[PDB]
Amino acid sequence: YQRLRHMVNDKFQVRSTGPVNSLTMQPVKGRKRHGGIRVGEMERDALIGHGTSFLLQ
Amino acid sequence: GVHVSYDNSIRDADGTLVQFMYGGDAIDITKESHMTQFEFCLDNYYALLKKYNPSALIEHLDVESALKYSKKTLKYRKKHSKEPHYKQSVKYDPVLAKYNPAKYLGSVSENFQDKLESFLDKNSKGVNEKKFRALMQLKYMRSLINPGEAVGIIASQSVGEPSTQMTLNTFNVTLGIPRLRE
Amino acid sequence: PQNENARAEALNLANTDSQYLTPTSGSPVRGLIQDHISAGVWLTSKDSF
Amino acid sequence: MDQENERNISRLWRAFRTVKEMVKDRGYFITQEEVELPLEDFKAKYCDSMGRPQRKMMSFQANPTEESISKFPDMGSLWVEFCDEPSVGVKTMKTFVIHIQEKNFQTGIFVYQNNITPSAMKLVPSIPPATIETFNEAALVVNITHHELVPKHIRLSSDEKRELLKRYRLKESQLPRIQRADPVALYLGLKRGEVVKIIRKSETSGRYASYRICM
Amino acid sequence: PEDFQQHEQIRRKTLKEKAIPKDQRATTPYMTKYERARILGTRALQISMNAPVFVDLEGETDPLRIAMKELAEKKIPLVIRRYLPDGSFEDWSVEELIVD
Repeated sequence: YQRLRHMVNDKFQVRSTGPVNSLTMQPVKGRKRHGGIRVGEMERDALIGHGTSFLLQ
Repeated sequence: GVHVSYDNSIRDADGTLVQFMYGGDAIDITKESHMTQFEFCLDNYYALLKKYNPSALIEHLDVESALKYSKKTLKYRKKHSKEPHYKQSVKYDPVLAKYNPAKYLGSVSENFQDKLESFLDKNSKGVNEKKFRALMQLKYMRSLINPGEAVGIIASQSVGEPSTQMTLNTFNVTLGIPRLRE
Repeated sequence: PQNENARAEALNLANTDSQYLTPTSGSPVRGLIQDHISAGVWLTSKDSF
Repeated sequence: MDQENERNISRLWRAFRTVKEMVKDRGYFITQEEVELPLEDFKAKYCDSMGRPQRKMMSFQANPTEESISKFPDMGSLWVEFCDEPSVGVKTMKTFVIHIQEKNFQTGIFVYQNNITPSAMKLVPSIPPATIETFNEAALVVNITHHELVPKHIRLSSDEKRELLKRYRLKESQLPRIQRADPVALYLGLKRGEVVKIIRKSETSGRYASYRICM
Repeated sequence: PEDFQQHEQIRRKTLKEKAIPKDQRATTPYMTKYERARILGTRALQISMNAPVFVDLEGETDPLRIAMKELAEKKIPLVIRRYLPDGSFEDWSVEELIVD
């Protein structure tokens, strides 16, 4: 057997609140900047497809 | 913004109508799976009955008006079934155009009406036919699309998701995604 | 999610129990996968006592 | 002896059946024996003793049925006119404008052969109450409403156009639109604002009544 | 006070023309799975802000589970207002809607 080099250390992150951006007041990007998770364009369409207007809100 | 409205029409968010009924019959796709599984629904009559509980249900919805108009259209549509589609007479429109499917019992798409009546006559089987009509016609009424359903997103996701499966080579005419983009 | 309007939607509209049938063709998308298939052929067998 | 004249007649025999089917579909009085006129009977009536097709006896006049007057009160007469001259000239177009307006028709159908001079296409909206509709007789060869993909279109009276809009709570502009020059709207002679009803044969439901407005 | 007397009276009269009376209302007699999710969302959000509860919360500590018991006993005092696409609306109380 063989052990591969790439491992799962720098993969997880959690944010309750924290830093923002100065222009948008949205959560900052960043793995080590303690930054937010992106709800992208396709996830906006997935939250309309459930008809969940408050989860989108 | 294409969604089901409360009058069952399919409209856009500004208000413009797109369809008058979802798919012609106003049935949710995720509820129609045992719709025409009549022998399954006949074996499980007593369990399906108390699910679709008709006891505290007949006081709230019309029972006779759609069933009378359906038998008038079903009698009129067999007599002129031999004719082509342009010589069809238009005295009786479909019953779904006339009665709200969610308010009138028996206002049913004509394709479910044929298959149900084809089932009852080709099968001689303590359950009547008259209470197997009323169960399956109630099962139609409880399988409808709900108003406010995002059918425009669901349709686009029902083409955009299995198009990702559709990306390979020849197993002439344009195929797959380059045909679908046209 | 962070209020009771959004808890009620994720438990009643977007939960995994209401996503049993897919909206594409009404087929089920949830079920057991590899060892559970190959254990039901052993457990529901006729030698199983 | 029958290599082109057999088919120049048959491309006018079929083009004549469609107009009688088109006028009967618009709710005028065209009987079934007039519709189903065989090809040997078309030559015994509209072809002369030499055998050529003449487009003078072919022109005719139709009137509404009793069913159409009660549903459509302002439906008047109809003159259907063919033309011998292939390149249609403004001399013959000014006759047909006046022949409608002298005899006081409501609708006039001018079936031509190759083209109209665009100097004479300006006289198409010329009468203000009446309408002039032009058809190329190469386009009338096959009745397109008999096609299996073209569903049954029924134009509505303003009574159930009003019942439609009350029920769905619509404006006229919130319906699906059919064009002014759609080949089935030109068939039925639809004016702007008129609502046609389509009975679609759906894959999932069977008969399904849809609607569409002309703008 | 001259403009507001008329600007109110236009507004309450426009709002009366869009109200559909109880004998003329034409939508479904059922609670349409989004009405059910918002009623339990809005009622639980009221219960957690000290609204009077009309059911014995038998050691239940979850606001969302309290409203799920008030819905079973037909005790929620809310009203669904169902907007038809021209802005007109039907008012259905929660007690008279059939619950799926």
